[PDB]
Amino acid sequence: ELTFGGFTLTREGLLSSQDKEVILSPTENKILSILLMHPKQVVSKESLLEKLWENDSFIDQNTLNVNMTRLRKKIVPIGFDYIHTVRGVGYLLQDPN
Amino acid sequence: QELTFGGFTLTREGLLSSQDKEVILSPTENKILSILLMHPKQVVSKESLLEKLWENDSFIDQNTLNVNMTRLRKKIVPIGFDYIHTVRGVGYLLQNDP
Repeated sequence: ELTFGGFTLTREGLLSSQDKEVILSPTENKILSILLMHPKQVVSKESLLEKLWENDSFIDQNTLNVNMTRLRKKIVPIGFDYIHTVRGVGYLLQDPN
Repeated sequence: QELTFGGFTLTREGLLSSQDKEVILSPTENKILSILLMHPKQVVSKESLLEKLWENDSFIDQNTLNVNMTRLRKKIVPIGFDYIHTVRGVGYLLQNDP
């Protein structure tokens, strides 16, 4: 499993912490997985798309945009507010502490 | 992907796809179907399915299993995966497959 800040992501797409859970689609799962594998690193949109293709998610950039938005809307409510937008660059997974 | 049966493939992330159609399974639905896919053409009792779920990080009870099994079948039967058979009082059976 992938872990970050007390959250665990399972291969089937369960993200959980404490008594909180959300279920991620395969695309949402693969996006979050890539970020969890690169904590505290700025991941450009191009790099994220490349890594998705590496993992058999052959989506385009608008699909990536939509799924990133859906992902964040899903996981912020259970306390995973660690994905930051870097305007014009990409994303950064980082825990303020 | 890798588990496959009856023209369908199940990815680890929960995508069940045929040549024509696909559906996304919840983690519990994924685990249930995976257990049946790993025991094809075998009768799997409810007790056995439950313990195997409990041996793979699930925490549901029998009544929540029934709801999940109904929800699973309502997701996958419409895309042509009608291979889960109920055996009254016994359990479930995954089975040219008919």
